[PDB]
Amino acid sequence: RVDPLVVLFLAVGFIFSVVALHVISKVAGKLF
Amino acid sequence: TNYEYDEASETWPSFILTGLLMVVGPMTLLQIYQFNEEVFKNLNEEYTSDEIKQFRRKFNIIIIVGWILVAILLQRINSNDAQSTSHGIALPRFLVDGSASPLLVVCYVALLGLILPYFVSRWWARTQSYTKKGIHNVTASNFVSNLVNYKPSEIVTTDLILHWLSFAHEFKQFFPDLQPTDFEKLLQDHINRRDSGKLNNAKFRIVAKCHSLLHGLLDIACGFRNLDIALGAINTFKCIVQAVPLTPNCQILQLPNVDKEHFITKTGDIHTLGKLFTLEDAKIGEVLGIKDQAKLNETLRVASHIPNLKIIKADFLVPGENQVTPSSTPYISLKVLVRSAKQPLIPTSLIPEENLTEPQDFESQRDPFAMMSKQPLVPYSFAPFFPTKRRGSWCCLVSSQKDGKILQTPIIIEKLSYKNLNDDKDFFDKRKHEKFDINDWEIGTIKIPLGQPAPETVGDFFFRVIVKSTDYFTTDLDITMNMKVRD
Amino acid sequence: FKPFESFLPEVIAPERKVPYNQKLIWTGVSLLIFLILGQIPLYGIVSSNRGTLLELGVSPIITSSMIFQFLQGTQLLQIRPESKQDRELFQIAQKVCAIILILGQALVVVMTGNYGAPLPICLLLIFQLMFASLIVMLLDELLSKGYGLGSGISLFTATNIAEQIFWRAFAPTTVNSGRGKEFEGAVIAFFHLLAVRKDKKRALVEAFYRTNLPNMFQVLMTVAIFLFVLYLQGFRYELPIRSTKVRGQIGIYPIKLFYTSNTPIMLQSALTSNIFLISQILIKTIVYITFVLGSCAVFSKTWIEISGTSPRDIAKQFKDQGMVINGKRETSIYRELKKIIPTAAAFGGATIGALSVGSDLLGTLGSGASILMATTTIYGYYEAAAKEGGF
Amino acid sequence: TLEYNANSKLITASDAVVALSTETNIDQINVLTTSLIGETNPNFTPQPNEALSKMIKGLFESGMKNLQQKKLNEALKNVSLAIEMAQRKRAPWEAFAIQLPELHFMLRSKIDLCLILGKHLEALQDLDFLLGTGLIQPDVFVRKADCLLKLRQWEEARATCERGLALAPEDMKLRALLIETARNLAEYNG
Amino acid sequence: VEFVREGTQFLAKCKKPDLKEYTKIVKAVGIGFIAVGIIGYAIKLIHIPIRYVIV
Amino acid sequence: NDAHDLYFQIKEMSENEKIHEKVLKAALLNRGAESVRRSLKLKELAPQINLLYKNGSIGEDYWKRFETEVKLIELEFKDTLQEAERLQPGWVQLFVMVCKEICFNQALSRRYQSILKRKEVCIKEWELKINNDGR
Repeated sequence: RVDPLVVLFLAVGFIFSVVALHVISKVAGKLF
Repeated sequence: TNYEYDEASETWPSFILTGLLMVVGPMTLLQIYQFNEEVFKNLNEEYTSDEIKQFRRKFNIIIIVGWILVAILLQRINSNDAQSTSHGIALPRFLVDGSASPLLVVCYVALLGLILPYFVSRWWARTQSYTKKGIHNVTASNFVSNLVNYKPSEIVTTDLILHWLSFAHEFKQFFPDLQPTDFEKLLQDHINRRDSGKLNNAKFRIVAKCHSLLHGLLDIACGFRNLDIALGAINTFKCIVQAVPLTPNCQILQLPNVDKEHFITKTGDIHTLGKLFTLEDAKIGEVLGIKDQAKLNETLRVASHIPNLKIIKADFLVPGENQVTPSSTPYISLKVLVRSAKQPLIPTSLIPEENLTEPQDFESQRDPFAMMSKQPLVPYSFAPFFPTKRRGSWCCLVSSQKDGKILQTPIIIEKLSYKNLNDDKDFFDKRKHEKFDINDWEIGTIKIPLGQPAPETVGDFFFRVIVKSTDYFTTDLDITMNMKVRD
Repeated sequence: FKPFESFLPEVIAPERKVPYNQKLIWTGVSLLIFLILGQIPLYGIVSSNRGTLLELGVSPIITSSMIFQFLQGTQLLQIRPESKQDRELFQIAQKVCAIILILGQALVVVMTGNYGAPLPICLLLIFQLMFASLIVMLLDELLSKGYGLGSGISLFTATNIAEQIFWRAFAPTTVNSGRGKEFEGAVIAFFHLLAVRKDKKRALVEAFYRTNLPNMFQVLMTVAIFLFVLYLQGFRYELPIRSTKVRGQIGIYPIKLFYTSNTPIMLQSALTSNIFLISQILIKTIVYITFVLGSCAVFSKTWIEISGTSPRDIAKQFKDQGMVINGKRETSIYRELKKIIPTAAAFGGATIGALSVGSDLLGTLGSGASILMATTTIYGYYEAAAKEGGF
Repeated sequence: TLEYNANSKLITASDAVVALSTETNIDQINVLTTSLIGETNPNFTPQPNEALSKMIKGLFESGMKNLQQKKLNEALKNVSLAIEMAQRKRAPWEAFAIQLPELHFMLRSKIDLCLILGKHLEALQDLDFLLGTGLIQPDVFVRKADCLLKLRQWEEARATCERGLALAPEDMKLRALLIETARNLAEYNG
Repeated sequence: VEFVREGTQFLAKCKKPDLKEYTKIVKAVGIGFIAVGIIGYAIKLIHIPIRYVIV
Repeated sequence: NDAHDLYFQIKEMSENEKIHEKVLKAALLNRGAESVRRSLKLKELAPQINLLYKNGSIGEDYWKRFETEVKLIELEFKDTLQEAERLQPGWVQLFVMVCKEICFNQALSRRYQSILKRKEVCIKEWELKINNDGR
């Protein structure tokens, strides 16, 4: 029932969280 | 990190060089690549307004840039002099790990994660907001309601329809300042050619969009089966075009220059371009009251070049076969002519009819409308008081007599030919057969489908079909016909 | 359970006819999601679509689809082509079995890959892969639901192969040995040599005769065969049909050369794969060329009707549609079709075989199979656009 | 809003800018309450007063006698009073079997008598109204076309005589009207 | 001996496209194809260093 | 386009100001009549509007509004029935009969009055200048 806009929004939110967590763990290892 | 990133700075630039030279190439080659007879494009400035000019006009090098970059980088790399495997990339390492690396990464993530979603969301919202014909959903809604709750008790009037067109929500977007309560009066003062307040620019944009607005409403009211409504819409469209209120003599008020009140008082019987041409050249201008050779010539020319129609062999067809049959899909055919109240009453006999009846080239015999779509468009109109330069336009629409209600989408036709009007053939007058090009008169073919198919029963069922000329109070055409199911 | 209860995330249907522009834009964004997901590293990896966030790719939906295709070619579940609940349960089972695959092969890869639990972070990663595949699934749901163009999976395949071509042709990867740096981007090294060295004619013809990696000659042959096969598209044997039930209804039935749509190459490839691989695990030029000739001949003349479009098949279908041949005899259809169908079929097969072997001989930058697959995909897209009216 | 009469027990709202549905419902509930008090019976019946109907019919016979005097104006007056008093004095649930039959009885006598009396604009209006009601009949179309041409306008007459022609081209009166409008439009142009 | 001759006598009756139509079809399809291709190409390219740095 | 609010007005007025029970009876007839009339018109229009929707000049939003409007007028008509039966025991049976009866009569009277506006418009545009005598 989800609208396509909502599809995109949730997908990009997911991948954004993913890459943020990647680089922020890179930081949590290097500078933290 | 199985990859190198060429901090040596003598590897990449050739990359971006070619990766963009192949982009610029096609632009270069594509740039270095380097039917009808219009009448009024040269003229209409004779009767425009300066403010209209101002408004209509007030509302390829990156190739060379890239080529300069080509030169720069070529000279640069040339000035530069210069088991074993390697995973070499182009970009200089400093972009990889340098202090600009957080910059690059946050730039990229901003770019996708926001530029994209925001942009596509805005785009999709603004698209989905419209309809499939350029009209905005709220306006559509309002017209549909306005019509359905409209008790047909009242009778349409140009004032009523304009009152409906007060609620252009797209207008209200672009002019958040004022009220449709005013927009009505603005329209009215406009349609009377009289000046508005400070809002000349406003009313200009108004009529500009009013064109498409009116087309949309014509559509939906028609699909809603109120002929009177549709016919009124078309009348009012001619009205907005020629900036005149609907009047039973406006057939002559669509002229460029008329003594309005004087001529009204002096003569009122004359409502036909024919009656105009009927009298004498000196005499017609005498009646008009302009007394100028130039103005009279302009008016005679323009009135000579406003179209008119006349039925010739209006009937039905069915592709492949030749006989109407129960539960079939016919289509209207009528190969008509264009006149200007100067070449009347040409006998149907006086065409061999060989040049008229359709050929049978099979695929064409299956795909109609190709032969007509071959023809050119319609030239520009003349409307002084409309802002832009606009082609003509024809509307054809259908009417069953069992109810009088329209029975399909109304059909626009704007592929035509007016060459039967040029002064080259002016020799034929109203004041018979002497050196005439019998086979230079085109025969404007009109072929109009019928959405709802034929009936299942058998009989001589009757229709009425009408072609109304937009932009012109000229001799529009209104006919009946019928169809005999045979089986 | 032939019916079931709907506690799944389903996609909204296209409320109305959606126009060309928006359809295309949807394809654009959907492909973009596909690509970005295809080029993103994961979280749990320390060692060397390979190894990507979508290493598995679209295998779950691929299976579910072809699984049900085979099972209904056997006609196991006795599907009734009358209701809407039929297709409903159809796709329902598709997605549910898909989900089970997701979970299963997920925990599989967890154990198999030498990652090692050291421990809940592995659960987090398995969640990530699950959700990625689920995204791709519902994405193709919207695409082939009507907003897209149809078979977003064939679309994706067309991408991967075309993308692969351009990457091999233009990519900025270089190795160095003996003669300095050499980029594997064909045009890259081409213009590089063009710039840095003298003896202009010698350098041109020498990179031309690049005995080792893709040539200017190579890419030129690629674009050549490309526009040529595209030209071969079209070539449609029309035929005039005339309705009999609803009179006046005329039409043209076209018979495109690739009536089978490249399936012969899939089949011959499958067979050679079964043969040579298992053989070596557990001039002949004329031989192999005439072999591909015969293989496409037979695979056409069978796939024709094991698909379900035979002369007799299409003839009974025409009786269902009440459609005579215009200009000829009523029951003469079946004879004329028996004439036309298998001829054009085997000929399309021979042609595609010739194209494939010419590709492999010229060593052009990509698999002829992939080439024709993508070209037919986007060509069908065009044909939709045209038969309807496109901007 | 209301500033109403409780003496005669008649409702009314304010006297200012007012929308249509307002006055509609006002007059409706008014005549409904007058109906209830003229009934004085909680159980009504969709049957009307045959006595009142017979008084109306006697008024109509008096109008026919007034025509018998070869006096047309007073006849028009009497039968117009008949129209009005019948439009008023019958409930919105009386005999459907007589309402529109007698309606068209009246209206046809009206249109013919007024046509011969001379006035024709109101005649045209009666014809447009009855057409809306849906009494497509050759005689109806004869009257409408006569009236339209007598009012000197051509396109709409062509259209309406066409719509009439879609049912019975076999007569000759309408075809004569068609030759009339044909020469008339030919002269209009020329 | 017979198959190819008869089948080509057939094939000459399949109304291939012609110059203008071919230009149309290329201008549409090949352009769409180059489009999708370059999309994937550039995106994977620019993702290379992203892949490096995100880690 | 509503008067249901007007009947709420009259009922909450009758709550304290007592004109006559028959006045509220009559207004109840009026509201029920408009209810059944809008029901009839929407019912007959359903295919035409659905067709306009399919052809797609309307969007989606108005279609949503129309389906909900149908649901509303349905349930509100049922509520009119329940309120009528609460009011009186035997005024639902012949009630909807005379409801459609009054419906047709009021449409008749509406159009019968419309002739005034009609002739005003016609004389205004055509400037015929009718005489007190036949002209």
